[PDB]
This record gives sequence, structure tokens and C-alpha cells, in this order.
Amino acid sequence: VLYVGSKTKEGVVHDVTTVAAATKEQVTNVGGAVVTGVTAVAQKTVEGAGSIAAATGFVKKD
Amino acid sequence: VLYVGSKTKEGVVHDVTTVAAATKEQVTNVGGAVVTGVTAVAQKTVEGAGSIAAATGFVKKD
Amino acid sequence: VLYVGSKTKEGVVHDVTTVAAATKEQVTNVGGAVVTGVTAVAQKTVEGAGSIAAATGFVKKD
Amino acid sequence: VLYVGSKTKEGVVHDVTTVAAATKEQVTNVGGAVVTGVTAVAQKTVEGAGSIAAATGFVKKD
Amino acid sequence: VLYVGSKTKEGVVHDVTTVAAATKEQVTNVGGAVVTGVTAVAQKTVEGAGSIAAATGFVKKD
Amino acid sequence: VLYVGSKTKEGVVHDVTTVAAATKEQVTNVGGAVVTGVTAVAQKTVEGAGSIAAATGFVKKD
Repeated sequence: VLYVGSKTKEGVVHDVTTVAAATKEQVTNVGGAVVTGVTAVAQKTVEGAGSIAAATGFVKKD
Repeated sequence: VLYVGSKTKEGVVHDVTTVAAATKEQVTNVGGAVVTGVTAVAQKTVEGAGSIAAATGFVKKD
Repeated sequence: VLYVGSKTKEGVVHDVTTVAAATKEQVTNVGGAVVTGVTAVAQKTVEGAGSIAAATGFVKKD
Repeated sequence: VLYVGSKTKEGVVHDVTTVAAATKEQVTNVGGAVVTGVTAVAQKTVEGAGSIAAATGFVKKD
Repeated sequence: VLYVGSKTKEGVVHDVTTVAAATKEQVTNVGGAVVTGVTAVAQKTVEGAGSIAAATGFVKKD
Repeated sequence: VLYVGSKTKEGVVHDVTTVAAATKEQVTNVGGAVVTGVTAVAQKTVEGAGSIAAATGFVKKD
């Protein structure tokens, strides 16, 4: 292996923009999850049994 | 293997734009999940039994 | 292995922008989670059984 | 005017590649010009009388 | 005018690659110019009479 | 005018790579110019009469 003048990108997020304006919002939540905003996860490795990687608004009522 | 002047991208998200405006919103949630916003997951590897990678608004009522 | 004049990026988030304006918001939460803001996770490795890496608004009612 | 999450490119050159190999070359030059290599000019504005912008192998024997 | 999360590029050169190999070369030059290598010019503005912007191997025998 | 989370690039050169190998070269020069190597000019403004901006291997035998 050998890289010359190169570039690598494994697991990236970029140039995420968000322009809200004049935003009203009501959220009545009970017990569950509410997610009303920008999100971004950047991981290289996740291993192992039962793994729950990069959840969002997760509810596990086992 | 050898890369010269190259570029790699494994598992990426980019140039995500979002222009809301004059947005009213009501959300009455009970028990379950609600997801009302931009999202982006960037992973390279996920392994193992039972794995639940990059969920969103997940509800596991086992 | 050998890199010359190169660049690597494993598990990164960048150039995350967020322009709110004139934002009203009410959130009545009981028991569950509410996430109403920008987020970003940057990890290289996560291992092991049962692992729950990079949750958000997680609720585990086991 | 207003740009959101945009990109502009005025007068650009990019991704110029060149793979020579086992190249012999003789060049006997007298008085004139010889150009035997990759070239690229990037300008936004050039004005004025008599202007000679981005010449290559130019010979002006006025 | 107003840019949000944007990008501009006026007069740029990039990602110029050059891979020579096993290259013999003889150049016998007298009086004139010889240019046997990668080149790149990046300007935004050039004004005025008689201007000679970004020449290469130029010979002005006025 | 106003930029938010933005990026500008006026007159730039970047990511210039050059991989020579096993290169023999003879250059017998008399009076004129010889240019056998990578080059890059980065200017924002050049003004005025008679201007000669970013020459290379120039020979002015007026």
C-alpha cells in the first residue's frame, strides 16, 4: 500500500446546512421520543452482538 | 495497491441542505417516536448478530 | 504502507451550519426524551457486546 | 442576490491528469518557443487595449 | 447580496497531477524559450493597456 | 453583504502533485530561458500599463 498526494474519507458527514425561519412549534410528548433537529453521526467501526449504533428517537420497551 | 493523486469516499453524506420557512407544527406523541428533522448517518463497518445500525424513530416493544 | 503529502479522515463531521431565526418553541415532556438541537458524533472504534454507541433521545424502559 | 448552500466556479481548471511513461524526447530549438508540458491558466478578469492574456509558446517578432 | 453555507471559486486551478516515469530528455536551446513542465496560473484581475498576463515560453523580439 | 458559514477562494492553486521517476535530463541553454519544473502563481490583483504579470520562461529582447 502507498498513497501519494491523496485523500481518504471513511465515515464522514459534511456541508450540512439548515435555514429555519419564522418557525413556531409545539411538542407535547409523553413516554416516547421526539427529535426535531439536525443530526449527524460519524463512526468508523461498530462491532459486537446486540449492538445498537447511531439510534435516534429510539424507544426500547422490552 | 497504490493510489496516486486520488480520492476515496466510503460511507459519506454531504451537501445536505434544508430551507424551512414560516413553519407551524404541533406534535402530540405518546409512547412512540416522532422524527421531524434532517438526519444523516455515516458508518464504515457494523458487524455482529442482532445488530441494529442507524435506526430512526425506532420502537422495539418486544 | 506509506503516505506522501496525503490526508486521511476516519469518522469526522464538519461544516455543520445552523441558522435559526424568530423561533418560538414549547416542549412539554414527561418521561421520554426530546432533542431539538444540532448534534454530531465522531468515533473511530466501538466494540463489545450490548454496546449502544451514539444514541440520541434514547429511552430504554427494560 | 442571495445563494443558499450553493457553489460557484468562475474560471477554473481541475482534475488535470498526465501519465507519461518511457518517454524519450529531443528538442533542438533556435529563436522560437517550444512547449512540451501540461499547462493550465485560471483568470477571472483581463481588460485593456493590446492585452495578451494567457499566451503559450508565443513569439512576437514585431 | 448574502451567501449562506456557500462556496465560491474565482480563478482557481486544482487537482493537477503529473506522473512521469523513465523519462529521458535533451533540450538544446538558443535564444528562444523552452517549457517542459507543469504550469498553472491563478489570477483574479489584470487590467491596463499593453498588459501581458500569464505568458509562458514568451519571446518578444520587438 | 454577509456570508454565514461560507468559504471563498479568489486566485488559488492547490493539490498540485508531481511524481517523477528515473528521470535523466540534459539541457544546453544559451541566451534563452528553460523551465523544466512545476510552477504555480497566485495573485488577486495586477494593474497598470505595460504590466507583465506571471511570466515564465520569458525573454524580452526589445
